[PDB]
Amino acid sequence: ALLNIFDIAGSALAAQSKRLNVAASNLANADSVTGPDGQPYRAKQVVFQVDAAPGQATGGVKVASVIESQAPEKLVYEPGNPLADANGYVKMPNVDVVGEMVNTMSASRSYQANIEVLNTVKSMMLKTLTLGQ
Amino acid sequence: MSGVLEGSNVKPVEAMTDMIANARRFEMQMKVITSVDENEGRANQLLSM
Amino acid sequence: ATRTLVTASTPGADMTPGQLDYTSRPLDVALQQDGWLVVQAADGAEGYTR
Amino acid sequence: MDHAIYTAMGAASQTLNQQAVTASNLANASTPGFRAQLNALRAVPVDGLSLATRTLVTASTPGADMTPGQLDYTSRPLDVALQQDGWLVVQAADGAEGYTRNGNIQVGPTGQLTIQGHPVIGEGGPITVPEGSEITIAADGTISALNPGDPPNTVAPVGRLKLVKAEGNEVQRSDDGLFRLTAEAQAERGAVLAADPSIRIMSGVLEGSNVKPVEAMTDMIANARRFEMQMKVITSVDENEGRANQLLSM
Amino acid sequence: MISSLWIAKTGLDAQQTNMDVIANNLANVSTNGFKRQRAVFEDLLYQTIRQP
Amino acid sequence: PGGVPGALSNQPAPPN
Amino acid sequence: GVPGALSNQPAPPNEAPIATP
Amino acid sequence: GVPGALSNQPAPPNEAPIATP
Amino acid sequence: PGGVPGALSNQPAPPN
Repeated sequence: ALLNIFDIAGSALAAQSKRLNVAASNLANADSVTGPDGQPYRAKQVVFQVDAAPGQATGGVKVASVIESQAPEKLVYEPGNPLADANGYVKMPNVDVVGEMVNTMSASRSYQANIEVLNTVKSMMLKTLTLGQ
Repeated sequence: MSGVLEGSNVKPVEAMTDMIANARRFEMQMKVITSVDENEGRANQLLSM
Repeated sequence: ATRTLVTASTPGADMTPGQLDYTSRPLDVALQQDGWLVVQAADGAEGYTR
Repeated sequence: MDHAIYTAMGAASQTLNQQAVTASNLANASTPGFRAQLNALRAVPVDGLSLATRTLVTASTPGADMTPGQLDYTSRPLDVALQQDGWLVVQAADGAEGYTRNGNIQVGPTGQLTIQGHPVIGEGGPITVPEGSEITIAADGTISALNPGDPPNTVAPVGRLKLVKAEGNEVQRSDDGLFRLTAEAQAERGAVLAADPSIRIMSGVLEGSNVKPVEAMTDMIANARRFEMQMKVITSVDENEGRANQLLSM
Repeated sequence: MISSLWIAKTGLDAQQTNMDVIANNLANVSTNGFKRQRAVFEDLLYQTIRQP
Repeated sequence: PGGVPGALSNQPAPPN
Repeated sequence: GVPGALSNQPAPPNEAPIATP
Repeated sequence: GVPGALSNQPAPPNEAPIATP
Repeated sequence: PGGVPGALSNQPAPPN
């Protein structure tokens, strides 16, 4: 059925947009020292998984949740900082800059691929309506 | 202490490092902006027919 | 919640003592660390300086 | 995408990790008794079906460099330097036993010997010196204390510094910079290292850091070139996928 | 703060502090009863990314 | 069934 | 089977060990 | 509240405070 | 209703 392709590709587009948004947020806040609660900015990551509940193996993509990374927060020595711990260490984000740049580019590419899939399926469905004049 | 004058406490190493980080952080923001702008065009073209 | 913006703030200033040059002037005065001179501000208020 | 970008990206990120290790080594070029960290890339091949074409790279640190360091002559009777392959023993942060090379031994007001704030360990445990007394350290670690006011005839031994022998392959740098015995080495040599009577120390000389500058320079040059190479591969892969996406049209 | 621009900045600051100590020692040569200063440095916490 | 789609799942890691 | 063909069973899990046991 | 669905009630107004108070 | 579109609205502002 070509109609379900609309839902599949729309889900893919939304998920990749969310992934690119997460990557952009990580890139922007790579040097943030604090948040509103005084906690360091932890790198965010989306969780991709299929959505084929009505008895299928393939159904597209959906973002289950956004999770903060468990890699070690970078400790910088600064004793004058109000946020420094007992040893004088301040926690800083664990953002991987090269990783987030590659994530941005890859998300853009797969987003574009899904755009092309949607356009092709729309063209095919348009051509179908002229079956036998 | 009389007979001495206190100058500024600007650290040059910190300022230079901060300026380098600022420049190379902007460039990345400009790359992301360009990527999103390029992405939006094909999404806009999706609305045809 | 995927969008996290960033804003640039200035959390106070740096109070590390600076360089001390020796000008043979009896009026030039320098203060010990964490010490401030007291002046009368423009708006009739009280201001502290180094 | 083509996951070839995820190979060059890993190679570019591990290069930044290597640069962060090298810069950390360069920052400690004046730290007394410092052991430079060794950095090495290792290739891990992804196993699976069908054709093995992907081999990622990760930065690893195979121990540290034990090459004896420089000796600065400071005319101080408390600063000692160890013979090559010899370690001083101190009490670690969590009440454990750790090894070091920093001989900057300090005397507190109460009389206890410390290194970098950690208590110094002898054969009798932590060493307590008579309060406010001159200290001389022998070649084999014996400590002589002279009480001020009393004549120089009063000089008598007090305690002996614990000096151990350990190679590079047996010790591992803990998170606080203090070396400790590795698991395999600990299982064979016991929990606590017995003092070696053959270890000699020199009083009045302080050992510097063994950070080799030429190797550091060459490493930074190579890291920059490798990072640029991976960036050129990443750009090529991205450009390839951008056109390949045109196959889905019409 | 890419973890390599911070580590090298820390080293630059340490060398500048050592130079300040040396300059203070040299400037106070002619003073009476002056005890020379000596700068001592220690590496900070080592961060373990992946266990052996 | 899935995980982080990108850098955090295409880098070698020690086992659990 | 040959690459790009169709099989009746899933491919085995993909794992890259940093150090072999 | 599944994203992309339709709900009778309007979405709550989002807020981005710089300080908790 | 609505306000300034674009840069001014999607920028953090002091609470008021």
